[PDB]
Amino acid sequence: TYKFVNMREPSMDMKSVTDRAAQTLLWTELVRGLGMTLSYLFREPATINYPFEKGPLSPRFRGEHALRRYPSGEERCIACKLCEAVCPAQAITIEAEPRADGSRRTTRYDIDMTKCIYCGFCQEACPVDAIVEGPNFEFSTETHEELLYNKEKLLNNGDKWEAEIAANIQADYLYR
Amino acid sequence: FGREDRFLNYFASMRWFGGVPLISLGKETVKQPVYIVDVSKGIINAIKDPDAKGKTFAFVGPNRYLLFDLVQYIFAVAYRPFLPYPLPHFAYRWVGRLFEVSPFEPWTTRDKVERVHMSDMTLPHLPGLEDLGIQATPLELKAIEVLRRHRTYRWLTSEMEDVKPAKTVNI
Amino acid sequence: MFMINILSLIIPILLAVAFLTLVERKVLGYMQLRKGPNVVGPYGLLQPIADALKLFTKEPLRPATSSISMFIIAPILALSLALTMWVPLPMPYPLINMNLGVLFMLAMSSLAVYSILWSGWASNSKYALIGALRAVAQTISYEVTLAIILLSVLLMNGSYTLSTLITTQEHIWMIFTSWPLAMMWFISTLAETNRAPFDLTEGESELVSGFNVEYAAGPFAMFFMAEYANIIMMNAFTAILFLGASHDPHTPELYTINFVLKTLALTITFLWIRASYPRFRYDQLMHLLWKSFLPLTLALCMWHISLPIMTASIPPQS
Amino acid sequence: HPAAHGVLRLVMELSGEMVRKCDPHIGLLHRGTEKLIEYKTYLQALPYFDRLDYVSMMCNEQAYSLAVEKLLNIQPPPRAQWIRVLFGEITRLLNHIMAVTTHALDIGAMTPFFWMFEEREKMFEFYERVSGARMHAAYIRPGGVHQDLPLGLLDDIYEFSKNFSFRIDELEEMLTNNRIWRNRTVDIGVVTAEDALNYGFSGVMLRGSGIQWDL
Amino acid sequence: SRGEYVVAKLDDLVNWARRSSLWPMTFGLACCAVEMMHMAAPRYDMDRFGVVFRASPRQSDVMIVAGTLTNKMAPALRKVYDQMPEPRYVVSMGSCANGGGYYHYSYSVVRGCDRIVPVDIYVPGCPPTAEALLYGILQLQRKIKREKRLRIWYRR
Amino acid sequence: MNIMLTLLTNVTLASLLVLIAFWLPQLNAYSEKTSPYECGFDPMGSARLPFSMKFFLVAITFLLFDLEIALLLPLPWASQTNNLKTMLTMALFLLILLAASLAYEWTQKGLEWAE
Amino acid sequence: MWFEILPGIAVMAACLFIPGMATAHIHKFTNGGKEKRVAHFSYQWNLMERDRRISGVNRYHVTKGLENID
Amino acid sequence: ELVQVLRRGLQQVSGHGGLRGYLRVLFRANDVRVGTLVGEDKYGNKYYEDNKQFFGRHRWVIYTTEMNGRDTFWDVDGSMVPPEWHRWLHCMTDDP
Ligand SMILES: CCCCCCCCCCCCCCCCC[C@@H](O)O[C@H](CO[C@H](O)CCCCCCCCCCCCCCC)COP(=O)(O)OCC[N+](C)(C)C
Ligand SMILES: CCCCCCCC/C=C\CCCCCCCC(=O)O[C@H](COC(=O)CCCCCCC/C=C/CCCCCCCC)COP(=O)(O)OCCN
Ligand SMILES: COC1=C(OC)C(=O)C(CC=C(C)C)=C(C)C1=O
Ligand code: SF4
Ligand code: SF4
Ligand code: SF4
Repeated sequence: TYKFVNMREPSMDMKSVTDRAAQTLLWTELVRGLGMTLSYLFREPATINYPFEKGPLSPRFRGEHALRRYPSGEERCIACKLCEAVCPAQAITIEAEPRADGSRRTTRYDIDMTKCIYCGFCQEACPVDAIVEGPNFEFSTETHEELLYNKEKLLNNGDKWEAEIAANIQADYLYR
Repeated sequence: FGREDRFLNYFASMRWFGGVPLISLGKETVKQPVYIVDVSKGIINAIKDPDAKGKTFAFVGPNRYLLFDLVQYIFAVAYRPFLPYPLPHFAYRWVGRLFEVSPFEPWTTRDKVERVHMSDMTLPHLPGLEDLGIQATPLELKAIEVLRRHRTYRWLTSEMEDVKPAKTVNI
Repeated sequence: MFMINILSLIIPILLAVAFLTLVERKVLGYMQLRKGPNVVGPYGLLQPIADALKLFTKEPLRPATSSISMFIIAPILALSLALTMWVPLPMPYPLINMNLGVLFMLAMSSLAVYSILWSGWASNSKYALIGALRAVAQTISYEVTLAIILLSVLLMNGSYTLSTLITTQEHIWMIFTSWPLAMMWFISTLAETNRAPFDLTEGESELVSGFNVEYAAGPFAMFFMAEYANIIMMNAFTAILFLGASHDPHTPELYTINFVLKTLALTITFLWIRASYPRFRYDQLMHLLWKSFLPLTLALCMWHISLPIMTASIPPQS
Repeated sequence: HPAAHGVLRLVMELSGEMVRKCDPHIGLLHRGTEKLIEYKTYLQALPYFDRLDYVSMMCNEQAYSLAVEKLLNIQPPPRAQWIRVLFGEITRLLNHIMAVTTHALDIGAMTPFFWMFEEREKMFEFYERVSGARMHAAYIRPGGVHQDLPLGLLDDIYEFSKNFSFRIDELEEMLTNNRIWRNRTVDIGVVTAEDALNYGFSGVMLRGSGIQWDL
Repeated sequence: SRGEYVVAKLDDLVNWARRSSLWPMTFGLACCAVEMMHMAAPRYDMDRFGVVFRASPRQSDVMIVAGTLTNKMAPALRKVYDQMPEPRYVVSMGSCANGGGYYHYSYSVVRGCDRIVPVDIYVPGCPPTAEALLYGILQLQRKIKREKRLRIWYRR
Repeated sequence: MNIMLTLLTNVTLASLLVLIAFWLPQLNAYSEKTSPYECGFDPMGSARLPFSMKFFLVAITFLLFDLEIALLLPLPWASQTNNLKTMLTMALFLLILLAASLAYEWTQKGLEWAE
Repeated sequence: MWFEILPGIAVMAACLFIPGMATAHIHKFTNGGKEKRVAHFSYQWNLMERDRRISGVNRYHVTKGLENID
Repeated sequence: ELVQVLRRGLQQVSGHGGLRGYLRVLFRANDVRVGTLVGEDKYGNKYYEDNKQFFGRHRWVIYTTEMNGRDTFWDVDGSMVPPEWHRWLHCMTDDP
């Protein structure tokens, strides 16, 4: 099923010929365009007052990474390395060993944030909800090295943003 | 001498006054300029050389030039007319003192005039660049990279082997 | 006391140009469903000051391939001519009273093109040269029609004195006697000032920055100032020519207020036109000016020569 | 260049302003995506198709997912296919807005760009609500889609759709009957149907010549 | 000292003028330039901060590297950075411009634009939101507010 | 005298602004900064090469049409003569000749640019 | 919004007001407060020169009436 | 109805605590709108809402003039919002 977009024929009678002559000599459609711009001039603009106002987001929003804990304070990560194996950009480095109490914990957990593509595959792969993408997106730096996160920085991010991370997970975990 | 030096750029910028004032026409000065990359490589090699602990080095170029010939070559590479005239020592000192009152970087100073019109010492008893594995680069191979910026549009594309190197007072 | 008059003529015009930049930005923004400058200064009132201070504290560049003498001459000529073309305008009293003021405006406006020509040529770059050639083409397109329109309109004035236009339009605006000539004159003034849809010398999407692509900082700022001063001056000339304000010798302030209001309206209409339309092709402008405007202008010149003789309405002051 | 649409080195041979020759030099955005895909699993390679055509994202995801499904001999559930087509049409809206508004911007009309990038913002909000990313979603996957729609998304999509027609009308009023726009677009870049077929053209570049084809 | 007060006030004035009038080059490479456009879109309206795109490098103050820098594109980027009159600033936007990103291990991609030009602000993300780019621009403005050129000249 | 004064004032203001622009800011000029601009790549040829003009005939025609402006400008004064019939006949004759010249240039494809 | 464009327009109008009233007031101040004379032709210039010669203070705008005829 | 908008502007001036507060909020945030106080942080940020505005302008925050160590009278950034008010202010939730 198809239609033509430019297959029409103008009328040849004296009335329409004079109408088109008047359009040519008196600039009717140009006046119409001026009127459209004039009407837009009197509308309310769509601008928001950043940073005092923010653009809307959703609980699924994928931002800065963080490592989480259990309510007891123990880390959720168990050094399974599923996130490292699934990372499409090879942005995760993990080293582990038995802890002094025999636990299975990481000794190195690094994320290169200049390699990361912020796809969220790591938090889909994680079986214990240890690594998440938080809601933060305003973490621009002044040096390249400040964007190479180690375990301490990620644990600090988790401790800093848990109050919102848990709420965002609660509102969406039933879709997963 | 180099791209950001105060040696070749200093003499090239003298064209703005119209003539080049030279004490005794620059006929009683001998200069031995050295390339910047040679100096940097020599510093690196001194760091990496264990035998150079308490040593003292003198980094000098492969040729010695009279000041007049050096300035003439500088102006020839820049394709600017050369109009040298002799200025007495006290008049030049007066001009330097006049320029010294600039709160910004002075164009010239009395000390700069003194150091420009003084010959380079010869210290054969000190080790040099060749004792650190560096072969000194002649000025004739690197002067265009500094002086092409000082040319006009008509002469911007002239090649390196055009400007006929100057005479050196060697040995 | 004459120098005081020159200063009080030239400084306020520069201030008006500086704030016309902000007014243009805000009008375009609100026509585009946004706001425009509203952060630096209340309602962006300090934006022009910041722009000027930033431009004049920035490094100006001397192109290696450029011809420095004309490279520096051209913006000086542009700004000086833009400032000069204000002196014979009666508001209601001219700073310089000329027998032939209109011819003076014609001559200096035709001289103003050489600033663009010489800046583009002395830049010694390809986009600048293309901009300068487009300037040549634009002048060839509009000049003759502009002159004939001016003569046809002034046939009812009786002279080339700009003050007589006040007494000619004491009872009725000249818009009600020569509105086709006024439409053609408005389009010709849009073309004369290189304004959209005829902003071809710059050609932002076509020529990057056009004739002033090599210019930076203060020399670029001077070209901008000359451009906007020409905009305001041309609209003031149009207002005096076709919308004649009433003058009372004992209260010229009323005339000044009315004339400034009309000029501001015309300038805002210029900005509106820029915001509303696409850009011409620079041969289409030549064809429009030579195939549509020129025959109509010749016929209307014949009509406006014949009409005063036919109706015994010949103006005085031979 | 403002009108180069990104990274394009068009070496142009001109006589005056008349174009004698055009030589497009490309590869200034060649990142070697195919070898990188050869070094990943099928799931790991999906986000590359987001960044192939960064204006038509879910469409590339859908093409890759269809290829992998054909190779796997599996069938997505009907709801996934309906979601796929819905978001493909939304992506088509985004792409056509970008195309028309930036073409007008190149010609010299700047206002419609600002008029329709707000609608683009709303569609980006739809993307982010369904996936968590404004433009690089990776939502469409060889099994179907990653997640189900949030509970209040279809209402907002309907609200946007019931008003987008007036925006299209305002754009048409701005451009379609303008004599300057016609003088700049009519009879420019004419290509015959036979040459379009032989040159490998597709999409609108065929349909503009009168060829009745659509996949 | 009176001179210190004068140079401090003049430095404040010049810094205010510079940061309140930031003109980035009309320059984009890849996906992140779309987010730059949405930054220029009516919702955010960067022009309201005094930020206006200008096509010519001679009339620009900021370079925003928005997208992947390839080995073929690097000389052109360096060349247009060199033709910006000083003072000039560079903002690195997105993973590709920061450190290579998804294409870090490729044979034809520069691993971060900081190997070619010095960078003032790194904006993370793939792509950073228009809000994130606005945050980076405002951070750059705050950094410009902190510079002390006349004071250091006076202390010399 | 007054016009000379105002011309000097305007030119001096522009020159002083140029001097301010060139002597106030800090200058750091090197070879790459001052190279010509061609969108990031080096130009192939020179900007001083010949640049074809497709509208040369229109340029010469503009030269010829510019003098009819000088012929027609004294019309406001010529309208004040006693013998108005001869004046009107001559003004119409000049305008008709100009229109006929335009028509001749139009019909022989003189207004079309060279391809 | 649209009314926040008004401050810039008002500033422009205030700036453009200055030249006209400046010229008017300077003309009045330097011509006896009576609208500086216009001489487009030689007859008006001759009238001005006669006025200046008979003024007695070498200023044309100083006007003598019937009290100078006794 | 021009008088109505004029009176609305006058009450906008009055609702910010007089001319001093009006100018403080006009120069600190470039906005003089009056909303309903939703809450106050332990750092000093105030949160306002106004459901009559369109989506995006219906919530906003007035930043504190002094956070942990620095003077934020002029220097403010979006990273100054704590996580709970961050979730509220970005419309990821309907509940403060
Ligand atoms: C005479 C002609 C030549 C000189 C021309 C001079 C032009 C006049 C100067 C214009 C003064 C205006 C600048 C001050 C306005 C800034 C307003 C305030 O906000 O500035 C604050 C403080 O200002 C700066 O710290 C200092 C600015 C001025 C410094 C002292 C003034 C010196 C005046 C001396 C004049 C002498 C001129 C030179 C004579 C030769 C910093 O806040 P800011 O970051 O923006 O805003 C954050 C954005 N928010 C609000 C949305 C969150
Ligand atoms: C009783 C005796 C009376 C004697 C008769 C007198 C009556 C005369 C009746 C006719 C008058 C018509 C005058 C119109 C002037 C010519 C306009 C024209 O026809 O040109 C158009 C084109 O003109 C334009 O479109 C202009 C484009 C530029 C647009 C810029 C903005 C639009 C203007 C906005 C409004 C401006 C307001 C004008 C007055 C301002 C106040 C001074 C034709 O071009 P094309 O359609 O492409 O076709 C040509 C090939 N056949
Ligand atoms: C969507 O296609 C694209 C363009 O066309 C609108 C661009 O202009 C540009 C770059 C030009 C501006 C400055 C963003 C890019 C990178 C691009 O991808
Ligand atoms: S979001 Fe994706 S790219 Fe980033 S660390 Fe997680 S898996 Fe790797
Ligand atoms: S973060 Fe999760 S997926 Fe990654 S190693 Fe720890 S437990 Fe395994
Ligand atoms: S960082 Fe991501 S969105 Fe930005 S250019 Fe690279 S691949 Fe595209």
